[PDB]
Amino acid sequence: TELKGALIGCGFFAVNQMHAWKDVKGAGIAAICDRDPKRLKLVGDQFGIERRYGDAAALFADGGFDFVDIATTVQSHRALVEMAAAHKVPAICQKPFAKSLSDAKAMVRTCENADIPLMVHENFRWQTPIQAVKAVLESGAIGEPFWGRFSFRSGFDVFSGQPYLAEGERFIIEDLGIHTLDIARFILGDVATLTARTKRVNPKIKGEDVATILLDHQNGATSIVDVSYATKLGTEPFPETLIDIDGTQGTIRLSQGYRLEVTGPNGMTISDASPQLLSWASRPWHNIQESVLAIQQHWTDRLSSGGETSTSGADNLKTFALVEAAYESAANGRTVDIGAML
Amino acid sequence: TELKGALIGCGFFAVNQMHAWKDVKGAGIAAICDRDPKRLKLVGDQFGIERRYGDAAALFADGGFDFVDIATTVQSHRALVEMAAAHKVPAICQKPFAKSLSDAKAMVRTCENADIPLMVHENFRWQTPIQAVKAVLESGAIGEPFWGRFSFRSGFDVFSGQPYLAEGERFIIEDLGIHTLDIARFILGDVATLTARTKRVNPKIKGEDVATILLDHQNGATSIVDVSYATKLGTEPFPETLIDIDGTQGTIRLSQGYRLEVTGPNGMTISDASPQLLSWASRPWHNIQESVLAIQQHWTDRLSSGGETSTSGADNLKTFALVEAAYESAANGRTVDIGAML
Ligand SMILES: NC(=O)c1ccc[n+]([C@@H]2O[C@H](COP(=O)([O-])OP(=O)(O)OC[C@H]3O[C@@H](n4cnc5c(N)ncnc54)[C@H](O)[C@@H]3O)[C@@H](O)[C@H]2O)c1
Ligand SMILES: NC(=O)c1ccc[n+]([C@@H]2O[C@H](COP(=O)([O-])OP(=O)(O)OC[C@H]3O[C@@H](n4cnc5c(N)ncnc54)[C@H](O)[C@@H]3O)[C@@H](O)[C@H]2O)c1
Ligand SMILES: [Mg+2]
Ligand SMILES: [Mg+2]
Repeated sequence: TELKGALIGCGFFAVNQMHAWKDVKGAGIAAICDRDPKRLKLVGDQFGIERRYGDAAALFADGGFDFVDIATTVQSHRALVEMAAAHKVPAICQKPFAKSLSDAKAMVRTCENADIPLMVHENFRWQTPIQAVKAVLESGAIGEPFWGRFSFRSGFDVFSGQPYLAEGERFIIEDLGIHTLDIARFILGDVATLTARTKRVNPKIKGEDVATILLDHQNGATSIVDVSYATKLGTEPFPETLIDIDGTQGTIRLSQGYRLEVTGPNGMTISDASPQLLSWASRPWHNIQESVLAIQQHWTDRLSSGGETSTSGADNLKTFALVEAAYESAANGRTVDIGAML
Repeated sequence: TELKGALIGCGFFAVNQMHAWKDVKGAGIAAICDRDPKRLKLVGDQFGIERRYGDAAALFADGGFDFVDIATTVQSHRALVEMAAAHKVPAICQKPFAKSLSDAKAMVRTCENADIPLMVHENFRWQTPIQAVKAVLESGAIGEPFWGRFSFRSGFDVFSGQPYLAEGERFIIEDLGIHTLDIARFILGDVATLTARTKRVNPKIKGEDVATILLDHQNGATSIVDVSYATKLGTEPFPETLIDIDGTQGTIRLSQGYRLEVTGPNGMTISDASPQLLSWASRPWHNIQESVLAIQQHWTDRLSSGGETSTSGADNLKTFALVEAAYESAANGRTVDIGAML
């Protein structure tokens, strides 16, 4: 009784998704699809997949899978989610959700009308350390949260591993900040208003590589989301998100090296919140790679129980709005209203 | 020959100024003034000052001093500076400079018109660790700065040492934020626009005790100034201002315990930017206390040479505007133009 999945987009990151599908219990991959025959062969051979397609339409016409995992680039997300809805196939879609908030909304409305589950593969909130911060905060250990910082500052050459990122007129917020904004929603709740600034430092890219964002949360909390790929430190933190939360009765400080510090009324604890290094994982991306298992296992459990997933399409609109709002704000110079976009 | 100072306002912080005046070379205190005779007697007896005045008008009528050190609370600042200008006595004025930017400008104008120096006693930038950040950045070690964070988050009970701070409609930006803003100007230069948010967490004060401020610096740098007196940490950092600066070729990290990490094209340097401990100083105020001597020696040196001071009245208008702009931004939710205010 394993769920049979089809994966569409056998790119670099899909390799991680395929390994994790292997580990996931109650689901496995019965078919793959990619436009590039060399990627289709590499992944099909690596993972022992007999069913191989050069195009998604043909895959969907043949059928015989219970869900679809869409790990293509953003251009094809809307069409592939629409094809899944039309064939009543529950769907997972990689980030970014779509090219616009407008496209993402329509994709959500189509999967609601087809009565199928739609999950965005937004895995940063599923990292072990981020989950731990969530659990501490939910316990009431530090009372009500009023302030936060969510920070990802790196000097890591990500432009080798994928050199199209150096090409877009937009870069760090769409590629990385999207995750940091999602973490900030996950911890501190939905955002009412957003103000952002962006800067290009690296002479060799088109897009912005520094973004500083100020979030007014609906629950009254204020937070800072700062991201950078132009930050040159003496020990490289890639790809760790560092988090500070202040509450009425204490603080949470998740610092470099997965160190989790919690001060409350009953003193102060320090714990290790680092990931399990999986058999197929690789330092220092083992953080991100564990989260792939966590989120796919979450999808699979929720597909059996019939519950809404945590980064459902509907939920992810509220993250996606913050990406579009930040680009709008940085160009305008203006604070953007989030509720008026949704 | 030693310059003779008169100090006006023999309150809790003036005690530090009087110790420091002793240690200053080329200057000493020859008269004191306080409206409260208990304080006049306590400070007069502690420092062996024979000339003692119940009111500043009579002090200025007798004369016999080359400069005046105004350590009163804000209400009386403008009058006392005006009295100093009319009597052609060079003046030091405590922060906050005045009640409004408007009063502050009039104070600058009267001192200019009377051809007397006027310095705001703004001592945080004269702290050894802050000076060391400045020196590192000016040496070129990390390239052009593009981003900064200036942070003072504490749970220290400042309300005991001075109970009026609990009373006012405003608190943390006027009292402390003013310093953090000055440091941000000192390191990253003058500010073009400002956006600010405030909150009251502590249920036993009337004023705001949390503020988060986003600065667009004239030179294109972005910074966060974030201050809190409702942050409960495992180690109390009071009263350290923690600083992060990202540049095009490196980074500066001034972290708790006065540790200074600098990374550049060569590698990483770690230094100890701890303050000295003067003979009369007490932990944990010793850093602030050292900076009192530094700024008062700076005054004395500049008065003797003919030069202008670093935190002059003219200069401090650009710090003070940020305070006033922050309260305005926080009320309207609007970004505020600093250039327009000056
Ligand atoms: N933390 C994360 O979850 C994470 C990490 C990296 C990348 N991503 C995201 O995952 C997605 C894929 O990233 P990647 O780095 O693997 O890109 P990639 O270019 O390596 O992979 C995309 C693959 O999809 C194929 N493809 C494109 N359009 C297609 C279509 N219409 N039908 C079938 N196949 C198609 C391409 O041939 C390619 O092999 C992107 O949206 C990216 O933003 C997410
Ligand atoms: N880091 C710093 O530089 C620092 C630290 C603490 C306080 N301060 C500033 O120093 C100032 C004083 O703070 P404080 O805590 O010492 O206040 P305080 O209330 O302890 O002292 C003020 C004194 O001035 C007297 N006074 C008031 N008006 C007067 C007048 N017209 N003439 C003569 N005396 C008068 C009062 O009787 C009192 O003794 C404030 O403006 C505060 O912002 C600066
Ligand atoms: Mg499996
Ligand atoms: Mg002396």
